[PDB]
Amino acid sequence: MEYIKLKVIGQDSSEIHFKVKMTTHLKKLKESYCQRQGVPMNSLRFLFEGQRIADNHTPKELGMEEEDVIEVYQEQTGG
Amino acid sequence: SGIALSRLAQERKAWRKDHPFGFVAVPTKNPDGTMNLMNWECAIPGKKGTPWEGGLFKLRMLFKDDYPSSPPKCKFEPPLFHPNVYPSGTVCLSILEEDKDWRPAITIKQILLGIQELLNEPNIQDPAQAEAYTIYCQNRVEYEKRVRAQAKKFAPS
Ligand code: NA
Repeated sequence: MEYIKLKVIGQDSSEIHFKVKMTTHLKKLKESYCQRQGVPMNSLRFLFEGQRIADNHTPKELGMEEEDVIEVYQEQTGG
Repeated sequence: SGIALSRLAQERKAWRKDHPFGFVAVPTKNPDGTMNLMNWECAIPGKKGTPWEGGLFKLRMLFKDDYPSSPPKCKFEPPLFHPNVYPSGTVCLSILEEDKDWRPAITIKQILLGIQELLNEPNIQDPAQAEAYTIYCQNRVEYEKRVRAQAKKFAPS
C-alpha cells in the first residue's frame, strides 16, 4: 500500500508495530511477533476482524489498511 | 537469527514444562516486556551429598546467532573457586566447544547438569585456574574447606 503499519495487541494492552508490504505473506509478521515474545510460532494465534490469519494471507487479501489492529492470543490457551 | 531464536523458544517452553529441581534458567526480559533469548540468567544448585550442597551459583548463559550449531558461553557471576573455571567466570568444559563435544542436540538442561557435575568432579586435564587446580591436586583438605565456605557464601539465606 506500499507499506502499511499494522498493530499487534495482546491481552495486556501492549502493542508492537510492523511495517509490511500488502503483497507479503503475513507469516513473517507472526514469526517476528513470536520472536519478541520468546515463544514458538505454533503457540500463538493472530486474528484480524475475528478471523484467523494464515501464514499465506497477505494484507491485500484480508483488506487491511494503515493502523489496523491484529489481536494475538495464546493457542488453546497453552503452549 | 530465526534459527537460533526458534530453538531458544523451544528450550524455554521445555524448561517451563519441566526442569531439574533447584536449577534456574530465565531468559532476559527487556525493560519493555519483550524477550532477549540470547542472554539467560541461570543458577546451579550444588550437587546433593557433596561439599557443594547448599550453594546456589549464578551463571550467565550467552548464545550466538549460529546457535544451535555453536555452544553457549557459560560464565559464573561471580567467578568460582574451581580448577576448570577461568578467573573470568567462563567455564572450561568440552561440551562448550564445537570442536570438542558440543553438538546441536545438547539442551540447556544438559548444559546446566553438565556444569553441576563438573563442579563436583574437576577435569585435571584442564587447569583453567592454577591455584584452585594446584590445591585440588596437592591439598584436597584445603580444597574441600574452601569449597564448603564457598557453598556457604552462596547458600540462599
Ligand atoms: Na566453540
